[PDB]
Amino acid sequence: DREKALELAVAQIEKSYGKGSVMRLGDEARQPISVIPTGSIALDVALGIGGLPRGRVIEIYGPESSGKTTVALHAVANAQAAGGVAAFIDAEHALDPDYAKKLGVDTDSLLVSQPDTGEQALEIADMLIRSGALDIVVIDSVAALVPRAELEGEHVGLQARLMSQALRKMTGALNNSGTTAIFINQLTTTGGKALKFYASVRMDVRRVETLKDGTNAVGNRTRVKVVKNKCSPPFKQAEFDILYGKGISREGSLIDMGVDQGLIRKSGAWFTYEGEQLGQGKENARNFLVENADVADEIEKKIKEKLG
Repeated sequence: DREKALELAVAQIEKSYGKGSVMRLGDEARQPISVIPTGSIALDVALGIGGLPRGRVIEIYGPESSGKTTVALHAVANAQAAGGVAAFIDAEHALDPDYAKKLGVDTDSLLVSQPDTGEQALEIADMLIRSGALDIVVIDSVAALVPRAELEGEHVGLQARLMSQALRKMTGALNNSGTTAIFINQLTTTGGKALKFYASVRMDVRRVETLKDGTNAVGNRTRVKVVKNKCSPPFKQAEFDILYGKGISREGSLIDMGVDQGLIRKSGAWFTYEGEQLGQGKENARNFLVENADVADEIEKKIKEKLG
């Protein structure tokens, strides 16, 4: 009786409001056709559907130099890598393309708009989404989008009304086109509370601690926290390594989820995969896996097989 009334109830909530309106936190996720891998299996896993969804607004947010921008450029890198077309609306004026190319972005064929207002930024994105040619669009950033009025001189609050209007319209078209939009935001105090509710995924990117290679300390350890997720149970979280100049370590992530899933064995500062030995201490095993793509792809597919 109690279950049937609950499963019935829950089923009607989905009928009238859609997919992830209600979920238990332990539930398995659905499994979409295609998603955009994040660049880290950990964050792919934490997201529950093995990557960022499509036809969705996505908010990545954190403080100055947290990594978010990198996380976003890997979404672009992967979207393109599968022959997708990308776009980048830029209000910050801080994109380093040399760094982008190192993560794997195809800057040469990356669409860039550097608009002159918030009105323009969004209307261009809106116009570009309806072409149905783009897979992903990034908008750096929500803070920098300053409304026409404010730029001309002519009471505040007009930015939040802008973000709200724009999203309502844009939210429709995204689900039709199968495009993904990423808004990068900083820390309606930073723009609009609207993004918070239109977003189907919201990631909280922070910097946990600085990595060090003994002397000459490279990279930072990042921690995304998936505070909202309509495509899968939320409040999951992932840590990974962003290395200066290289970005997210795909290999370093495979090791961590490796040992975690019991596929890899830490004997004693010694990393073992399935009889053979990978290296001595993470930075070796990582630098081994990067030299050997064959063993890297295998580990990835096995962890995925083992989950989704």
